[PDB]
Amino acid sequence: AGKKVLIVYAHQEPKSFNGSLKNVAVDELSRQGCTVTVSDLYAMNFEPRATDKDITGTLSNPEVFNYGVETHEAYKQRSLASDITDEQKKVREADLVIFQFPLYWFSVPAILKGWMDRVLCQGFAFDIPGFYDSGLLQGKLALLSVTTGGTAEMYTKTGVNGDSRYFLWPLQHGTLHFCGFKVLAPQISFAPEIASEEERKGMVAAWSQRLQTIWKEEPIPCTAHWHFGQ
Amino acid sequence: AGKKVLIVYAHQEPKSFNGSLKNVAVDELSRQGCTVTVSDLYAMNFEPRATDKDITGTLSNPEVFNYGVETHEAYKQRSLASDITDEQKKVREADLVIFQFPLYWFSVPAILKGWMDRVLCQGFAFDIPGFYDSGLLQGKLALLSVTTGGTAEMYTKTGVNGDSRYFLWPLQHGTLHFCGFKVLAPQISFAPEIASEEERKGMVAAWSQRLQTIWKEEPIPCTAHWHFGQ
Ligand SMILES: Cc1cc2nc3c(=O)[nH]c(=O)nc-3n(C[C@H](O)[C@H](O)[C@H](O)COP(=O)(O)OP(=O)(O)OC[C@H]3O[C@@H](n4cnc5c(N)ncnc54)[C@H](O)[C@@H]3O)c2cc1C
Ligand SMILES: Cc1cc2nc3c(=O)[nH]c(=O)nc-3n(C[C@H](O)[C@H](O)[C@H](O)COP(=O)(O)OP(=O)(O)OC[C@H]3O[C@@H](n4cnc5c(N)ncnc54)[C@H](O)[C@@H]3O)c2cc1C
Ligand SMILES: COc1ccc2[nH]cc(CCNC(C)=O)c2c1
Ligand SMILES: COc1ccc2[nH]cc(CCNC(C)=O)c2c1
Ligand SMILES: [Zn+2]
Ligand SMILES: [Zn+2]
Repeated sequence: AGKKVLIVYAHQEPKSFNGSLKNVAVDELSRQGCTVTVSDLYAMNFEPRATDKDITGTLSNPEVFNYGVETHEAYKQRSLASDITDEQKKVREADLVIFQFPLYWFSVPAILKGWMDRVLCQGFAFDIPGFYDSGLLQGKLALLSVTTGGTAEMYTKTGVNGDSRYFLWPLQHGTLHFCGFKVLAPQISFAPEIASEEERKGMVAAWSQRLQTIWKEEPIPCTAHWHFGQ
Repeated sequence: AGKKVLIVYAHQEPKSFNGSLKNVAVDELSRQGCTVTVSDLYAMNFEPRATDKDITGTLSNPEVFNYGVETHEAYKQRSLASDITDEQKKVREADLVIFQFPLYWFSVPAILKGWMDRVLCQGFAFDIPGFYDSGLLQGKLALLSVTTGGTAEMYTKTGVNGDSRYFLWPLQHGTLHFCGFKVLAPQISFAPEIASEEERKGMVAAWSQRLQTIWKEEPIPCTAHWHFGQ
């Protein structure tokens, strides 16, 4: 309690394992007295494309469109599309942002990549200068709760997919830490489609249990060493 | 006889540096006598979201929607949406697929992430046991031509962003190699926005020149060692 959480959720099916992980997070954080908001991207038909429709005012350079430049100015002028502004309000108010999603091509599903691309604009999430430890979302926590098709064994240094931490780099470091977030350790629920009932129920309960003490956790040192080793 | 190339292009502005790199690739490959096709994703208003609209007719399990299962079965039953099958035909016929895009959050812009999520479905691009070296698109070459906002120095092992090979992992290994592609060395045009006209025309010319001998290149060894090792 005394804390606000935003869950950005990317799964098409409410009855899915991802849906269960999202719901147990809402249930537990709600039980604790926290304020909780969920952005259910597919239900919202969230727009993933970075286009000129994201700026409603006079463009700074109408001859040659540069998304980064135009959205940075639009942010400062308050002429960004309202769907972006609505997400920014949720992020600005949140103390913790949890991303719940199935891994798609070692990354986030495109609808969620679009949320990253359009919501975390210059001026709001970072500035130049004003990134990594000086990012604009400093003071906030972020956590990736991911599900995979591959087993934990396949996601090891000697497994076919390499260690799971490798694919986390662009997301935890390149995006979240870049914007100033401190990153909590990822929650990775491996191969639920293959797992049995005991195992699946076990994974949901492990997440619920972890959430009970989430406010006591320290963030990870989001560095190349943590991700790649040596 | 001859070679066929598909360029999957993701930039909103034809006058952009990315647009110029795409245009010189078309110009040079065409000059060589190659068959060239371009999927200009923003112009096509390409759908990035993975949804149940990607399957036509009736679902294999209309009670609990599973995107991966449904698209695998739709591929086998020739029931995928036409935008997806149109892209699959271009890929099936291509000997080389060049992805041209600006780096967005250490990855591809969401519209291109959506093309990978929706076009590279099970049965078409990979299956059990067709993945990595036995991926279904084996025999085809793939190449990432990326532009960045960050300078080359920032993308060094000890630079703030880490080595560029770190972010290439999910794309080169987790996506392209996984589907069986032999991956040519990436073309990285660092910070064209900061560079001078000469450094610019230079980066373009370097890409045009590389394309002159693209068919003589050998694929990189797509391994954890290549991306992280020393
Ligand atoms: C485009 C695409 C790209 C992909 N790329 C990758 C990749 O790069 N790497 C990778 O490893 N995988 C990849 N995958 C696989 C994907 O990550 C998995 O399919 C996904 O993570 C599984 O999560 P889910 O919620 O969809 O599972 P579900 O299909 O929902 O399976 C979970 C099972 O648990 C049951 N369940 C639900 N809730 C509960 C509950 N409360 N208690 C007990 N059981 C419950 C369900 O009914 C179901 O049978 C990809 C998939 C697609 C479609
Ligand atoms: C959502 C988002 C997220 C991002 N995340 C990242 C990230 O993770 N890491 C990162 O490093 N960067 C990131 N960026 C920055 C992005 O990668 C760069 O802005 C992009 O790569 C620059 O390419 P461009 O084609 O848009 O450049 P342009 O701005 O189009 O640059 C071309 C410039 O060169 C001039 N020019 C002169 N000669 C030529 C010629 N020969 N051909 C063409 N133009 C010429 C043009 O007139 C123009 O001014 C992000 C940007 C956005 C919007
Ligand atoms: C259903 O669609 C997809 C699409 C792209 C994918 N990449 C990887 C996997 C799962 C692979 N796990 C195992 C070992 O079975 C995958 C599934
Ligand atoms: C790493 O993440 C991002 C995200 C959005 C961005 N927009 C622009 C840049 C690059 C700016 N580089 C310099 C040299 O200052 C950028 C980087
Ligand atoms: Zn970091
Ligand atoms: Zn590889």
